[PDB]
Formats: sequence, structure tokens, C-alpha cells
Amino acid sequence: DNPSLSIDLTFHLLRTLLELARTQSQRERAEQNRIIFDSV
Repeated sequence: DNPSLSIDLTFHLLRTLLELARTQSQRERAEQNRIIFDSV
């Protein structure tokens, strides 16, 4: 079957690209909240 050698790294690295963005967003939404709150 497919060893997914190139997929593992890609699927792993691509995961980080979104995982990091999602996590960042997670705080972003809260940060932007205070950022905007203190600058409405």
C-alpha cells in the first residue's frame, strides 16, 4: 500500500500551518476583543 512518506511530512507540516493559525485565532478573537474594546 501507500507508505505516505511524502504525505506524513506534508500532512504533518500542513497540520501545523492550520493548527498554529487556529490556535493563534483562538487567542486572536479574544485579543482583538480587548484590542477593539480598548479602541472603539
